[PDB]
Amino acid sequence: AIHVGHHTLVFELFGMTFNGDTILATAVTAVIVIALAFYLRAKVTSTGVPSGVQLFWEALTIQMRQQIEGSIGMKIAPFVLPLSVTIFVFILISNWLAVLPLQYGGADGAAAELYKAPASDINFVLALALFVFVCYHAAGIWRRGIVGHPIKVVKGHVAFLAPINIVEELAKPISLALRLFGNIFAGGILVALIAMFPWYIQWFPNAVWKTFDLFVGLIQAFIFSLLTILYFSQSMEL
Amino acid sequence: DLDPNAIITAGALIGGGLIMGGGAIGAGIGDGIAGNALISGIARQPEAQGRLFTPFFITVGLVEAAYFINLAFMALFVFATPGLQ
Amino acid sequence: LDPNAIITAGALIGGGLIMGGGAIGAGIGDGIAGNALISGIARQPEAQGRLFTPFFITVGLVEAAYFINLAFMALFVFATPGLQ
Amino acid sequence: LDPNAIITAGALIGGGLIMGGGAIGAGIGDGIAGNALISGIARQPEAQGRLFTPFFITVGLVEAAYFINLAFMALFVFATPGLQ
Amino acid sequence: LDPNAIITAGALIGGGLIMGGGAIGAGIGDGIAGNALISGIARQPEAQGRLFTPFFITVGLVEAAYFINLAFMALFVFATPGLQ
Amino acid sequence: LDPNAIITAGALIGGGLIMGGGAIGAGIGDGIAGNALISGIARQPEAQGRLFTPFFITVGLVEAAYFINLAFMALFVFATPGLQ
Amino acid sequence: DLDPNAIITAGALIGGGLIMGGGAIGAGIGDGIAGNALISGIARQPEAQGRLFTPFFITVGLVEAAYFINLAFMALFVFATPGLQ
Amino acid sequence: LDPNAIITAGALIGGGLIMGGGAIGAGIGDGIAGNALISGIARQPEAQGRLFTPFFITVGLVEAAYFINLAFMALFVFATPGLQ
Amino acid sequence: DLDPNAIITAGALIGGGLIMGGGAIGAGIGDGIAGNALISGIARQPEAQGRLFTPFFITVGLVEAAYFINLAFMALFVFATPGLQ
Amino acid sequence: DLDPNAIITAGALIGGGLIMGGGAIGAGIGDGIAGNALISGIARQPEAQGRLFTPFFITVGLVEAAYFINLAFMALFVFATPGLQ
Amino acid sequence: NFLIPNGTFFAVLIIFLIVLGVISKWVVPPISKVLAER
Amino acid sequence: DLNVEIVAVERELWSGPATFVFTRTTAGEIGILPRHIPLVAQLVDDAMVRVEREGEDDLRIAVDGGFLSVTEETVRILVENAQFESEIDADAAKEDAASDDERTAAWGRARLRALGQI
Amino acid sequence: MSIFIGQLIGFAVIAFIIVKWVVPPVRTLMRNQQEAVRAALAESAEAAKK
Repeated sequence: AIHVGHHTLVFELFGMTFNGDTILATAVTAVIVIALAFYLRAKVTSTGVPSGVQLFWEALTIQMRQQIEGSIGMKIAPFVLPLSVTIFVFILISNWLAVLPLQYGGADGAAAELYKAPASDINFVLALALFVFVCYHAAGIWRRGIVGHPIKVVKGHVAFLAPINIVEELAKPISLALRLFGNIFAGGILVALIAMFPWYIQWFPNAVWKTFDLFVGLIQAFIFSLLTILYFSQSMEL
Repeated sequence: DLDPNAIITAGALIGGGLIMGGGAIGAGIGDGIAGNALISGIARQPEAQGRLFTPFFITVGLVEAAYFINLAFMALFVFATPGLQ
Repeated sequence: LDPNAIITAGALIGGGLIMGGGAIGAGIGDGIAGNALISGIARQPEAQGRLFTPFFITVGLVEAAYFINLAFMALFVFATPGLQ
Repeated sequence: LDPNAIITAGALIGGGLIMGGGAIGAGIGDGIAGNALISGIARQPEAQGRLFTPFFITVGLVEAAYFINLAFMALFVFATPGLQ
Repeated sequence: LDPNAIITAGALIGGGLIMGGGAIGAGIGDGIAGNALISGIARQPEAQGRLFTPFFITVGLVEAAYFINLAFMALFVFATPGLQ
Repeated sequence: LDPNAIITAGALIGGGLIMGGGAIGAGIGDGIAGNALISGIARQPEAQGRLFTPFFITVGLVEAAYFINLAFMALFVFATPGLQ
Repeated sequence: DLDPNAIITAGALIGGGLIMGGGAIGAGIGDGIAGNALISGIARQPEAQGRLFTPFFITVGLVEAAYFINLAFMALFVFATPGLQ
Repeated sequence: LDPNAIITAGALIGGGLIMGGGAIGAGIGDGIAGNALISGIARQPEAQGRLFTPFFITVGLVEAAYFINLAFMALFVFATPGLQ
Repeated sequence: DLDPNAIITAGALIGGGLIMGGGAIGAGIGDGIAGNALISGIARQPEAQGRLFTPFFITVGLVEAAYFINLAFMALFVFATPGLQ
Repeated sequence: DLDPNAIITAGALIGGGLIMGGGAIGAGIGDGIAGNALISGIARQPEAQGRLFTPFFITVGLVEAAYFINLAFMALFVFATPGLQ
Repeated sequence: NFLIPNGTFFAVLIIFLIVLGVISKWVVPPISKVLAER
Repeated sequence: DLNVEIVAVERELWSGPATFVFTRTTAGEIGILPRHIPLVAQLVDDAMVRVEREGEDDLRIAVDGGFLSVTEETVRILVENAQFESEIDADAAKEDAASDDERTAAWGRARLRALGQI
Repeated sequence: MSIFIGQLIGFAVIAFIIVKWVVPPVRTLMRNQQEAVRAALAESAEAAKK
């Protein structure tokens, strides 16, 4: 079997259910990100030779700044740079940590992952996507006031396509979330399926799929961050 | 003596499967074609990216609108199956 | 089992086919027309205003077909013809 | 089972197939013709008048087949052949 | 249940497949031929008469396929072979 | 139930698939070949006669598959294998 | 209550119908594309007709092959149905 | 007959349609986008880095539909809606 | 009665039909497109054939391998049907 | 009176057949289109063969990945059918 | 059912938020300053 | 490598081997490598030609009234006028740019693009 | 348990492929960036001295 949709360490608080495994994975990713951030803050070298951590962080910042400048001037969207970079690093680390060999036997022949990519959980992707949705809608309201922005989004670039435009504002968040979830959820199944093979043959397809999943996770992080920057750019114009 | 609701909901599941199959085919291929246009324009005219992202996104909007209308109707089919007793 | 169940299942499958075809056609046609428009604007930026006019004619035909299909789906699923 | 139930389910499925095929054909053909028209307009704006002539001929050849498909679906669903 | 019921349901589904395939083929082929014609007219305004004949041959072929399909579907639906 | 009824329904659906696929393939292939011929004639008017030979080869290749499908559908429907 | 071979042969007939549908779609469209390439090449270079037929024949072979293997396997499906107990 | 049996059979067929359509769409869309990227690079090789970005935007937009369909297929097959 | 194995065989035959139809469509279209590219390239350049065959062979292999994988799995479906009791 | 397991596995085989059909179509079409682009590039600019093989292989990865995901989910459908009773 | 949301949503959001804050207060500003000085 | 030859109406300006040739035609930007297919194209009004040579800095030439011809062996750029990067004074091109006459404006933009400011 | 050994072998293969093909180019890019920035600082010092 595959036990799709199973969650471990599930608990209850304030009359609400929480998936302990996904919370743990998110906390681990956040800890890694914070550790890298503090490593950078310690090893900043304005005049000295930058360290690998500084090079990585500055590469991310440079790419995101270039994207924003191409879309909308930094002077108009300064916060979008930190938002996009944190989104990108969060998703990238979440996807990449799955490569580590945390898969074992479930005592019934069904594989169990000690660490599972949080993006495979609908709550994680929904949190990210809805936060971004609220963020750039608030930014658009701020640019075009509390009233002007709704008319602009409804009318879009051509007014007479107002209905379709409405659908767009519904499609942007959903497409932002589900996509990511899918691309990670699929992984959570592939490895599981590969686990059905005997070890002496299970090793190889697992290696191939995980090696490809590394690039898939990098691509997904890049796409999600780029589309976030892009939706911000759309929401803040005129 | 099959449960009428059982037949109805199985038919609804097959119908929604068709809805999303068609929607995904259309959306994927239309987005791919619009992207072909976009990358071609960027390669030929590097400075035209800003003036191209608008029409490309309008056409992508129409393409995605079709797909997500299909999404809404598939959700109606499976969760609020019309005609189900 | 009552015949109404079979008729409703058939209607649902028919509507599924209707909207699958409609979405395929709409997506492909809109993508192709948008590709043409992007290529046109990819060469002559000032051409955008005059290009919108035929582009919207194409989009109207495509979406006209799609929404006819939608109307017939609504007829199939909500008021199923021949529903005994 | 009521035979008319089977006949109506089959008719609904067939009509759905008819409309799905017609939708795909109409949408994609209109998209391709509109792509040609858009490219022609982009290359030379003045040509619009002469371009709209063959474009309407193509649109007719496509939409006429689509509407024939629509009519045959209408036959299938409302007045089902061999309804019994 | 009447065996003729199953026969007629199968015939209706088959005819729907016939019409869907014919619709898709005719729409795509006519759209492509019209794209060729429109591009030719755009490039050479005076080549209308020269191009009509190739375009008509292409149409003729596509529409012949469509009409053969329609005839076979009519045979399927109104004169279902194997009916009993 | 009569086995012949199920066999005939299956054969009718199969033949409908035969001809639907044949229709799609023939229509699209003929459209593409006609597009090529129209573009060639527009570019090189004098080659109008010269281009037909490869065009006839292409159309023959497409119609070969189409008519093979037609014959096999006739086999499926009129003389259904496995009838019993 | 019906003959198991009856439903088995019905399924085999539907399967073979799919075999030919796919084979014909692929063959027709691929041959159309290859012929379009050949026509464009002949129009562009009149004297290349001698040399173009080699890659054209290779492509047509690669397409009609798939088609005829599909035909053979449909014949297997119908005339000698696997698992026709 | 067990209702859940027919429910799950219908759900499996539905999910098969879901992800088959998704796979067709994704394959063709990635093929087309990669064709555009490869042609652009072949024109000017050192446009490679400049072109990956719109290429990945297009790849994301295409894969959106495919993976949404994959998620809904997982819903269909693993948590079947309306499963008595 | 509706012997279970008969239903299994019918489903397997239809599944093999679908597998082969999709494989044939993919193979035919892909080979046609690759051959179109090859024919155009050879038409433009006489001697290009020698170096163009290499990428053309890569594409043909990538497409035909996908088709033959479907071939093998159809053979699995109709000869060793999974889940058959 | 039908064995529910037989219905489940017949539906599973149909679904797997659809999955393979769609995946094969997608892989074939995408690989053919990418190979057409590669052949056109090699014909136009042979010296950029190495530079072109990179985006070509990226596209082939993005296509074959979907194809093999379809393969894995189909193997799930047929060999370990979800919902089997 | 795995598609349904949960309380985890809020928790995840909170975690993301704090990380964002850190990145906005101890990573992006210093890095942008370093790039500007360079 | 490929033999670049920048040829003006009055005198053959530049010649020699090179590894890459970037330019901008009416169709769009283009790059030429040793065995590029034979080609004839028209450079844009404000075209600039970048020549990357074996172990040397890129030669940036502003071109006015340009045409590009790629042969089986050699790449030839026919220019009504042309100017190597070193010979442009910024202020003159700046003032000429954003002028009324189209020829002078295009020539100034070409000079600017050669300079490296765009 | 057996799947554990299988995925350990898979991860060993992943680590080998990484360290053998991905590490060299990324390390070279890192060294190139470090050398470029070091050269920029050296040029700044030389220009101030000049």
